[PDB]
Amino acid sequence: GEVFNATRFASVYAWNRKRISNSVLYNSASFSTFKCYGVSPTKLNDLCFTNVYADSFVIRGDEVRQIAPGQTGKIADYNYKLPDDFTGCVIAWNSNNLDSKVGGNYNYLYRLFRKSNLKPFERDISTEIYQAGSTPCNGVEGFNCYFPLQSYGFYPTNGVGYQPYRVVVLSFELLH
Amino acid sequence: STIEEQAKTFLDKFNHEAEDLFYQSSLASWNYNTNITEENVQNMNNAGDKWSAFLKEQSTLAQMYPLQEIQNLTVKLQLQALQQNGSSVLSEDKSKRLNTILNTMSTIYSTGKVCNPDNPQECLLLEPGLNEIMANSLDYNERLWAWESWRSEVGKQLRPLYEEYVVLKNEMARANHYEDYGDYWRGDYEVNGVDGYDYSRGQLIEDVEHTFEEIKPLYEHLHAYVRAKLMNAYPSYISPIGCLPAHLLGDMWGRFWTNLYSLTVPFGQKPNIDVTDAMVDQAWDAQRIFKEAEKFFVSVGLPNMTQGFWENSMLTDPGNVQKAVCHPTAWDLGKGDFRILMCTKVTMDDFLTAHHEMGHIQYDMAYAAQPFLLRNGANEGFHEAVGEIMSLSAATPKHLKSIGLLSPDFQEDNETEINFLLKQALTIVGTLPFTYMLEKWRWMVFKGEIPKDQWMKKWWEMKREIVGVVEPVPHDETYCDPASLFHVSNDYSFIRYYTRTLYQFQFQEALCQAAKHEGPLHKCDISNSTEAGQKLFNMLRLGKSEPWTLALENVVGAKNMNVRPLLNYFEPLFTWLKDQNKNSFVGWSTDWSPYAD
Ligand SMILES: *[C@@H]1O[C@H](CO)[C@@H](O)[C@H](O)[C@H]1NC(C)=O
Ligand SMILES: [Cl-]
Ligand SMILES: [Zn+2]
Repeated sequence: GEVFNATRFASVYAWNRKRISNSVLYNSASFSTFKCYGVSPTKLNDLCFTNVYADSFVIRGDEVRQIAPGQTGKIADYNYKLPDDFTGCVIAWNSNNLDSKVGGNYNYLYRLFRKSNLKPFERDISTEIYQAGSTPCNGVEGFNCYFPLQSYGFYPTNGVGYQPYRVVVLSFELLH
Repeated sequence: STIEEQAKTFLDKFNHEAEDLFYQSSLASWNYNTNITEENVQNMNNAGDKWSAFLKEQSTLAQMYPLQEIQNLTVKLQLQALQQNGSSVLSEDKSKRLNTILNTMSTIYSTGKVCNPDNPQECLLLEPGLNEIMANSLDYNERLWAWESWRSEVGKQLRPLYEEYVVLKNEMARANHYEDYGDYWRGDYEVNGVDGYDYSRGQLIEDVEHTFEEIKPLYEHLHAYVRAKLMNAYPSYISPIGCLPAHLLGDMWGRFWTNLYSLTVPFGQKPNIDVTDAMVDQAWDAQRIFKEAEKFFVSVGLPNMTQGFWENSMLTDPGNVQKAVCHPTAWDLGKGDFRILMCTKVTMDDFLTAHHEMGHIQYDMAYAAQPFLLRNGANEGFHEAVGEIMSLSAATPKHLKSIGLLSPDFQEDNETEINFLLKQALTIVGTLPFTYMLEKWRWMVFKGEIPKDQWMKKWWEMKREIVGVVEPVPHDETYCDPASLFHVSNDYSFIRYYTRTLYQFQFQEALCQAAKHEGPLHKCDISNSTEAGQKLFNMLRLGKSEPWTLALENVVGAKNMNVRPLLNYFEPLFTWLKDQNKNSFVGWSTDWSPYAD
C-alpha cells in the first residue's frame, strides 16, 4: 500500500527496487496492464517463493509495451531491461491525474543516449555527457555532445500514448 | 562515427526537444485563439519566439552535417527540411532590405484604404469596404471605381517594391543553386533519388500546361454561358464576342465566380438542397454534428476521435464574454493532442465544414506516428484535397438520406442537379485558368521572360487569351495589378490551388471506384466502404516521408496528377452547357475592350 499508492514514483532510468515479500491485487480491475511471465496471477498467491522485488517507475503510455522480455527501444535498451527468462509480473496504470500538471510536469526523466545497451536488471544513473563525435566532450555540452538524460513533459491534455503511467514490476526468485 | 550516425543522433535529440517546445507554443496559440486577451497574446508571442529561436538554432547546427554524406533517405529528408538556408545566403545588407520590403508590402495591402469621391471621410479598406462592393454591387460604375481605385492607389505603391522584390528573391534563389525564384518555388514538388518516383522541377510546368489544355473546352462553354447571363445583368457593357470585364466577376480579381450564382443560376426557381431547416427541426447541436462526422469516418474503417478531442476542442462560441477566432481550424498540437476550433452553428454549411475539418484531423492522426519533421501532407496540395472530398460524400442526397436529414421520398431531378453543378463550377473550374495564368506570369517574370516595361502588358495579354478577362481601364507600367492580390504581395506560392483541385477529384474517383459506386461521380458517398477507407489510409499514414508520387499512387494507382476525374465530375454540366450555348458564341476575342470603343 506504500509502493503502489506512493504519491510520487521514481524516474525510469533511476528505477526504485523495494522488496514486497512480507490475488486481491489482480482482482482490482483498475490496472490497465497485468502481464505475467512465470505463472498465472491466481496461482502464484499459492506458490513457493522466497524473494519478491517491486521495481517501480513512471513512463509514457506508448512505452509500457517495452516493459516486457525481448523488447527493444529507448526504455528497454537504456532504462529498464527485463531478461528473457523473466519470472514475474508487470503492472501498469494511468497516472495522468497525479503525474501531469497544468503547467506541465517535467520532473520525470529518462536516459536518451548510452554507449551500449543495459544488461537485464541493470541500472545506470550516470549523468556523464554522451559523446557522439570523434572529438571528446570533456564534460561540456555542445556540437555532438549531448546530456544523456531528457525530461518527460506530462500535461493533462496530452494524448493517451503520451500520458504518464505508473509501472510496478514484480520479480520472483522461483526456488527449485 | 559516421556522419549519418551523427545526423541520426542530432535528429533524435531534435525530435524530443522539438515535440515539447512546439506543444508549448501550441498551447499558448490555442489560449489566444479561444480567449483573446492581452495576457494570452503575450504568452503566444513568447512561446512562438522560443519555438522560432530553437528552430533557427537547430537549422544552423543541422547544416554542420553535410547531406552529401548521408544515405538513409528518411534522414536525408529530415536534414534537408532543417538546413533550409533561405535568405541567410544573401548579404546582411540585402537581407535587411528584402525583409523591409516584405513587411512593407504586407502592411500596404492590409492597412491601405481609398476614400470615395462623394464623401472624403468615409474611407474603405479592401476588407470589408471594397470586398463588400465587389461581392454585392450590381452597378457597373460603382464596381468600376472600387476595382480601379484599389489597383491605382494601392497597386502603384506596390509596383516599385515588387520590382525590388523580384531582384532580391532571384539572388536568393541563384545563391541556393536554383535558376530563379520561381524555380525555387517549384521545389515543393521535387523528388530525387527514388526509382520511378523522381519528379523534376521543370516537369511541374509541362504537366500543368498539358493538363490545363483538357480543361479549355469545359471552361469555354462555362465562360460563354456566363458572359451570356452577365449581358442580362449588365446590358450595354458586355460584347457577346469579347472578354469579360474584370470588375464584374464577383470578387476584386475574378479569382472565384462563386458570387455570380445569383445572376447565373440555370433554374433559379428551384430550391437548393438545404437540410439546415431539417436539422433545427430535429434539435441538432454541434455535438450531434461532430458525432455524425466521427460516425462517417468510422464507417470506412478510420478510428473515432480521441477523448482529448471531445474534452478540449472548441465546438461552440464560448458566450459573449470571451472572444474566439471562428475561422475553422484543425489543430495538431502534438503529443497526441488533436483539436478542432469552430464556433459551430446548426446549418448545412457547418455540417459540411465539420466533415472537412475532421478530415484534417484524420490526416493529422494517421501520420502522428511519423518523425516530427515528416508530419505533414505529401505536398502542399494533399492536405486540403483530403479535407474537401469529405464534404463531397457528405453533401450528396444519398448520404443525407442515410442519416435522416432527407426523406426517402426525394426528387433528384436533372435541374437541381445542374443548379448545384453550376454553383460548383463557378468556384472550382472558374479559378483554374485564373490560378494557372497568375502563376505562369510570375514564372516568366522571375525567369526574365517578361521585361519590367512589359509587366502590365503581358499581364493583360494573358488575362485576355487564357482567362478570357479584359481590363475595363487601360493600365501602363505605373500599375501593379497582380500585387493587388493577397497571395502575390504577401509572398506565397499560388500553383498549390491548381494542384489541390485536380488532386481532390483524383482521390474521389479512386475512392468511389473502390466503393463500387454505380452512377455519375457527383452522387457518390464513400460511407460504409472499408475498401475506400483502407485505400485512403495507406496514403495518410505516409505523411511526407515518401515522394508525393507514391502517396498519390497509393490512392489512385497512378504516379502523376490527372484532370480527367475533374472533367468526369463535371461532365453532366459539360453537356448541358454545350446545349445552352447553341445560340451563343463559344470562345472570345482578345481585341474587344470597353475603354477603346
Ligand atoms: C534509416 O534509419 C531508421 C532509424 O530508425 C531505420 O528504421 C531505417 O530502416 C533506415 N533506413 C535505411 C537503412 O534505408
Ligand atoms: Cl520517468
Ligand atoms: Zn481545410
